[PDB]
Parts: sequence; structure tokens; C-alpha cells
Amino acid sequence: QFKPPLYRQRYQFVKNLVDQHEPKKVADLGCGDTSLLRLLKVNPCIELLVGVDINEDKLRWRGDSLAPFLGDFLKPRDLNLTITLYHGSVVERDSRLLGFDLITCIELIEHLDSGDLARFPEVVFGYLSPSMIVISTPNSEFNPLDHKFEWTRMEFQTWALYVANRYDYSVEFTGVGEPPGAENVGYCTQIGIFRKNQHDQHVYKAVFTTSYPSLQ
Ligand SMILES: Nc1ncnc2c1ncn2[C@@H]1O[C@H](CSCC[C@H](N)C(=O)O)[C@@H](O)[C@H]1O
Repeated sequence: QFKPPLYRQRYQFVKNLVDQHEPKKVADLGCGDTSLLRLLKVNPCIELLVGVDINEDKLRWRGDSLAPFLGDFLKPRDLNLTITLYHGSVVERDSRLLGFDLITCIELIEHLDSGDLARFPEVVFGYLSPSMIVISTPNSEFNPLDHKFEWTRMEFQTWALYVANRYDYSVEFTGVGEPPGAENVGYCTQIGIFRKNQHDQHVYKAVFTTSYPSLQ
């Protein structure tokens, strides 16, 4: 139904933001397969790539291939690249994720229960407070044409507009997935791109960390 798969369109949407803004530190919350990290590491602008996920099993053996290879030594990077996979939750605050340039929450909020969803903005926007946060979730108005909830365009936009004003951000709405008769349904995936206008807290469990060789 979608020429390139919808999950890949979501990944390419974030890659395009990365290409346009060149963030140095990037964290993907709910990274799952690590498929997004693998796409974003293509870009040489990133100096720190990070992944977080509650599911430790989903991260098993997926770190190994993110480490440098013999090619990366022979033809080296300009600056260091550190990659780190963490076993943790977005609801818990971890100081190693402060000062990031971009945080991505792709198809994650729908997996948060009411209680967890009430704490998510207090952490990602409130505590971490990166320069840019991207949250994507499905549009329930596309369904006629496990998730704890299925929000419409208004429901999401109203939650988003309250958060944007609370934690001092500006939110823009877009998406991926053409309808294509009946164009009024909107995109398949709703996207909100938020743009911003010292105790140690190590909660997460770093499952894998690697660093690349470099030379300027
Ligand atoms: N509280 C939480 N903290 C961190 N990760 C969470 C979480 N609740 C759910 N997740 C993770 O979020 C993911 C949802 S699906 C992963 C989506 C992925 N970015 C993609 O577009 O393919 C799962 O990997 C799940 O384990």
C-alpha cells in the first residue's frame, strides 16, 4: 500500500531533519531494532548516537554490528563517533542524556500507559530538554481508509500544544503516508516536530558502547 514501507518513511523523515539541521548528539528513545540509529550514523555530523529501550531482549546482539569495521580504520572519520545502547525507560530520568541536540520518539507514546504518559513530557521536555524533539504516533482517522491508545489529529495536536507551551517549545505538525480519493483523512503517521525557543543520575543500563577511530 506504501511504495517504501511506512516504518522506513518514518526513519527517512528523521534522516532528512538530521541532514537539514546536522545535530551532533542524537538519542532515539524506543529504538527497538536499532534500524534508525543505523540510518542516522551514515551522516558524519553525529558525534554521539544513543539508543534507549525497556526491552533488553530487543537490544541483544544488535550492538555488535554498530562497532567500527576495518574499513572505518583505513578510511577514518573526521571526528569521533560514540554509539551507546541503553536498557531503560523514557519515564525515568538519566543524566547521561542531557544536552542533546535531537531526541526522537518514533511510534513510542502509544505504548505508554496513562501514568507513564503523564510522566513522559516531564522527562523528555522538562529534564532532558534537547534542542529538538520529534514525536510520531498513528492517526486513527486513517484506519477506515499492542497500542494503549489510538489518537486522532486533534487529540495529538492538543496534547502536543499543551506540552509545547509548558516546557517552552514550538510545535509544527506533519506526517507520512498519502491517503491518496478522500484526501481529508490526513497522513497515516502523525508527526510533531518540537523546537526549543547538575546532579549525576545514572539509572539506565548501558548494554553496549563503542567508539570509532578518527583523524582531522
Ligand atoms: N517506557 C519505555 N521506555 C523506553 N522504550 C519503551 C518504553 N515503552 C515501550 N518502549 C519501546 O518502544 C518501542 C515501540 S516500537 C519501536 C518503534 C521504532 N522507533 C520504529 O519506528 O521502528 C519498543 O521497542 C518498546 O520496547
